[PDB]
Amino acid sequence: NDSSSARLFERSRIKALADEREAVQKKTFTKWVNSHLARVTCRVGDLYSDLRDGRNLLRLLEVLSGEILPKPTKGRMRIHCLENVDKALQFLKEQKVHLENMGSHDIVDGNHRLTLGLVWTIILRFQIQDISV
Amino acid sequence: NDSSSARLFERSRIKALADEREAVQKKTFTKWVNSHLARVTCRVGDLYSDLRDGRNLLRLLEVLSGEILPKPTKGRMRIHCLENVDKALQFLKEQKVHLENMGSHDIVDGNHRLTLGLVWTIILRFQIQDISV
Amino acid sequence: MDDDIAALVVDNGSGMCKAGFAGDDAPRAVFPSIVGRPRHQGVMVGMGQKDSYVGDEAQSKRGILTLKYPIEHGIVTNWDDMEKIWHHTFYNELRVAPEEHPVLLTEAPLNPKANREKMTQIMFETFNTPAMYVAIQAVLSLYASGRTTGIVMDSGDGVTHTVPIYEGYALPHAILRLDLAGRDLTDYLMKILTERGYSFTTTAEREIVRDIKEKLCYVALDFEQEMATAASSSSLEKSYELPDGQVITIGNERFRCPEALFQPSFLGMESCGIHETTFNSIMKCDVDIRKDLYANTVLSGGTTMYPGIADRMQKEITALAPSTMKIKIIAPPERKYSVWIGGSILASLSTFQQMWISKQEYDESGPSIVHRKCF
Amino acid sequence: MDDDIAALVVDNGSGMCKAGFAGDDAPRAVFPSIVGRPRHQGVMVGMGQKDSYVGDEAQSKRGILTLKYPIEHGIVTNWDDMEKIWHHTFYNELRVAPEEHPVLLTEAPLNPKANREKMTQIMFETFNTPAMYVAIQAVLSLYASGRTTGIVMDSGDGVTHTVPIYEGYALPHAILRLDLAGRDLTDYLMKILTERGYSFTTTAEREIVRDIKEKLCYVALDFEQEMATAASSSSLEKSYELPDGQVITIGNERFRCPEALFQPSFLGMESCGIHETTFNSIMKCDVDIRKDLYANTVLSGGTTMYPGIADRMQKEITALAPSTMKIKIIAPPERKYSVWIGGSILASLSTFQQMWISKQEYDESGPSIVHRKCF
Repeated sequence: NDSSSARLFERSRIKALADEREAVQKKTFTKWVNSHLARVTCRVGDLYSDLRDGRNLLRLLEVLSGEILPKPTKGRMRIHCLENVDKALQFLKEQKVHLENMGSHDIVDGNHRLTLGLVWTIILRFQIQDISV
Repeated sequence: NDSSSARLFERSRIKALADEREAVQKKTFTKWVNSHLARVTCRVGDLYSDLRDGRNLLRLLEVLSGEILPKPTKGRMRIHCLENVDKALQFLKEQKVHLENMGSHDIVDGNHRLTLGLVWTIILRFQIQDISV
Repeated sequence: MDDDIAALVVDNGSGMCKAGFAGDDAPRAVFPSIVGRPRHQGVMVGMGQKDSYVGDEAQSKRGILTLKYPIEHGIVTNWDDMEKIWHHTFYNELRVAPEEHPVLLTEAPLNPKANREKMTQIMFETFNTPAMYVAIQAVLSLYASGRTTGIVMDSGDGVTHTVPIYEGYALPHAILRLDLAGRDLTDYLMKILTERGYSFTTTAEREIVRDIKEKLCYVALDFEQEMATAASSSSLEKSYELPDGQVITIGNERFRCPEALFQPSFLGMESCGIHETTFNSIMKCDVDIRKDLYANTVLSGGTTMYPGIADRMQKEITALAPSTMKIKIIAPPERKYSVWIGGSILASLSTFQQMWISKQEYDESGPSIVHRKCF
Repeated sequence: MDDDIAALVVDNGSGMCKAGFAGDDAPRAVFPSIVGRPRHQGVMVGMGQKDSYVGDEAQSKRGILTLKYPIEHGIVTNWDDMEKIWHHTFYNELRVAPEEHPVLLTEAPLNPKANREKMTQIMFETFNTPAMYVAIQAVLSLYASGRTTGIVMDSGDGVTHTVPIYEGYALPHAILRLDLAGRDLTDYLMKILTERGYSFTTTAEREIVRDIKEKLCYVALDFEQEMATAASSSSLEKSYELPDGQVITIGNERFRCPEALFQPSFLGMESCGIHETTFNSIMKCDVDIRKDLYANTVLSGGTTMYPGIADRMQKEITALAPSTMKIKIIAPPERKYSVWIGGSILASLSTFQQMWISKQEYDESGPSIVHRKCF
């Protein structure tokens, strides 16, 4: 009746297959975003920290769409960061990237599966929908 | 729990922002008043001393309104100066510049934030209200 | 297949969604089939709007949020929320367009007809699915069990089944679904935990006492003797801790909660325990092949994850069936997940790869050909 | 913004007004919310008429003047005197016309409805305010604390609060205001200082013993042991000096005065100390998120400026809450001013810049839309 410890092994391999996905996928995004944020001369060695503020995700959306997005207050504080990603989410819900756990705090916290879960949905609506210029 | 010494720093910057206000504002008044007291050939290098007697503030109000105001007794003494500013305050309460800490002794003492607090309210009721001619 | 065309297997069982590509041994996406919706208001400028939290993030904000299964015991209640856990599945775990993939779905048998054709439709039409297949749960758990003979008992989060089989041939009249699963036992655990004074009137803590249950609450092999030694609490009592930091102690309330699986009078229905239900299935079966149903009782599902089940089973169908012969029960690991895993290997079989409801197969022909392919 | 349109943030807390433009880190205007009115007559020809001294000049002539808060614990008592400290704020510190600016006001929560709509009206109508926003105190102190999770305890001069929050979502039923602040403790200090023979029957010296309090009177970490060693006066006794030049000595009267924050029976009410009030707020909260209220108790306000508060807090909610987990308290600098500073950065956020009560929004629609925007 040993499905429990087998669940401790399986779920470790659930997210092992998801990390083997999300890391190569993060580098798909990484060379994809450094093909774009290099227009504004920003280089990404880490999605989860560079685009963490939201304003840097705003820089990406200003590159991809070739447009301008508002840059509200930023600093140390949480509200500083959440507002910035709430403008990114303003343009991303404008681009119909839903709030299916693709969040403000998810970018601020750098949530490994939803920061990439947001911006890979940005890839799945850049080469599908008009996040491009 | 260090809001106290941080208050010794903050309040120094409270009135630092207020002095960066009130000095440029004093020169706003200074070139404004030397654009007017030059009609009676009085030059202002210091609001807080030139218009300190009240009679010199009375000279300004005689210029701005283009009118005549009584010049009561002046000298060394405090009452000499307070009476003069009490005629200025007579014409300024006539012009609805209140006595919200915009005082006789405030002009006589040359209170840095209320001498300018009076005469900037004179600017805020010259270009708003009819302290002009 | 397999990151190519790559049939998406998505086990939409109650309580939990489990999704991955074809051929995957592990559903990379596992997260609760829930939608978090805020209850109390918040005046904060710059705050996640987040009207609709979905799935596993609603586990994070359980206090504010109204936790809600979009599905109920295989029957899909809320279709757009069902599409929220779907679109989150396909764009935040599977992270891919179903617009290319077949979507090997999983569904409960003896389903009213809208929950097949609309479960397929919102795939075909809101998503695009060039192909797909909604699928019976217990058979796919037999695909990970990999056998063709016996009777499968899939108690997921919502529904316990008893689905017989004999060398590929199923006996439909002998298939019996039943509402005895983890969603039910936590309500029984709710009413039986408050006799100690612990009330949890919020779904947030319904899942937490379900977590108590999925850890502590095993099945009494013999019941009223475990209640007899529930007089002297020696080991039956144990300390649990809350996310608040408070401590529970539960004694007998452990084993009697999943006894409602075996004595549903603790819930208060007509329903017999799961052992009489598989036994009742074999009443409806054929005397030649009824022997092979005894020795091959298969277990499956998330509620079947508990200790003390299968030995009580071998005891009790021994009491029920002819004990002259053998009643082995086959309880493999990953029995919650075997439903999905056997689907993830079903799509690998190329004969199944002609058994898809393709796109134009849905569009021009019908939504009723879903029923012609999925039965 | 910022000397342009430039939302005026004016923290009209009891005891002290704190005002500056949007974006300012320092409220250039800080001065006591008082109005000085002369008591004794004076026959002197040429003397400041000055019927209504206002604000910080009344600190200069405290002997003659009747010092009077126009506001009482967030509830505005005298509206024209409220307009005196306003018009002095706007023409002698901010030195500008509100006729152009939004006025980001600050107000206590759980406010009777006139103190929102009339606080807004005398702005809209006596002044002109093209826009404005009265605002809850503790949230804006969380804006300078810059967080979204925990519980904020804003004890200004008049009201202590306990305002919970969790990722932008507040819990309104768990919000608790209370009258335990600097205005109260100086009355307790008055009744407890006269046992040494020092009576101060004038508001002039109520603020001076409040000044004693805001310097000397800390919070006993443990109380009755500091009273036990109040037997042998070694350091607890200290010399203070008056503006007259007289000397005080206070020993135990130091720590027990803000113990009324923690044991309001020294005042003599039902009220528990502030630690039981935040603990009582977390009684009303949700077991998932109650953990994040423990480790994120935030401090704010002018009465919270005293030593020994926050360590007594971590001691006592440890005594109250599950000590299995952690109870950190976050007491940033400028906690009297964080209420204002976080407002001075709130107006900077352009999403907030659509959350203003504009002029015609007040005029044609209602004074009750103030309540629709400010809650």
